[PDB]
Amino acid sequence: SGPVPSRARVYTDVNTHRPREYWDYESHVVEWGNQDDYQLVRKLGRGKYSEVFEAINITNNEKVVVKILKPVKKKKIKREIKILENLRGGPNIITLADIVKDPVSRTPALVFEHVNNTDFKQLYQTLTDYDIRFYMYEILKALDYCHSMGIMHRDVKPHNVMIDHEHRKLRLIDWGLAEFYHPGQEYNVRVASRYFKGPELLVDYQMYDYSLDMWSLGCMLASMIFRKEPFFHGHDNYDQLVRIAKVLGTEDLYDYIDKYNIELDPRFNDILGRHSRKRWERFVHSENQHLVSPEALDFLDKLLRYDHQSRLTAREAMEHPYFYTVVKDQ
Ligand SMILES: Cc1cnc(Cl)c2c1[nH]c1ccc3cc(O)ccc3c12
Repeated sequence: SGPVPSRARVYTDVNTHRPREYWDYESHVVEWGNQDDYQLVRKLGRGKYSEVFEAINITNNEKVVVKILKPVKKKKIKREIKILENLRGGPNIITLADIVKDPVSRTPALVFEHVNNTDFKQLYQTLTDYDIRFYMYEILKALDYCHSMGIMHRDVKPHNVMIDHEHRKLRLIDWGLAEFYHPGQEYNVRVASRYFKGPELLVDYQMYDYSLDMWSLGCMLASMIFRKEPFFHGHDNYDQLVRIAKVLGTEDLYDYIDKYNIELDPRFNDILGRHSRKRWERFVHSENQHLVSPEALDFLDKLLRYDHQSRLTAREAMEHPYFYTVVKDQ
């Protein structure tokens, strides 16, 4: 057999000890609420699998968000519902408030708590150094919680982090790509958005884990402190790896793939080239230098590693000196 196997270094056996029904989402029996409780007000967006609306709950008069599914890959339906139910109440995880049958589409409609957020292209230009540290800690709370519950998000991106800046409140949304981690399981590499895909995805390595989410958060951090959106700006999936290699170097890339006995797609032969690892100071200039510190760079350096096993875990990340200046609640 070809590729060397891999395991999460934390929360490894979390699912294997749980009752079968916790992770066996296929068997879950959906509890339906009352569709007439809700009234659609404004369409907020169309995803790949769904349509999203601001609504209002008529029974309590409170604002709500309704995601109406478009079932073509029907398995993801029971998977997402079970994941949000398992995670409900956790820190900075969006609350699934109800599940109703939509009379028009005839499909499930997830009803979430309302969060009033601002556009990230507008918001990621405003964040002071202090505020980057604050919100990063808040994200980590969300990620450690779901990782501890045996769940990987697999789509961390600025779009999926809803932020109420006036109230300094944060929520991690869109659990449509989320999955239960089972040691030794082979996963689909076709997940996450292009700029936020970890090296494991890009080299076709299927036995990945929670550490996928940490590469992603790494990409977000780099874009914030350096003011460069996105940080790794690929034309496509292949060039995306080339973009990573121009920063982290090709020798460490070859070391990664060699450790796991993986073969790069031969398409890379004529496009990858030879690149040294860059020092993080090369991305610093007079416009972003107020967002950068020794601690910020060390922290970043420990998130953005090729080897998914060498990345900081969420809990270790919360232990980093980067977070010392941040006041905790309470
Ligand atoms: C594409 C997509 C998928 N899933 C969710 Cl929950 C959302 C989404 N877009 C939005 C936009 C605003 C939202 C506000 C919420 O309070 C909760 C979820 C969303 C969502």
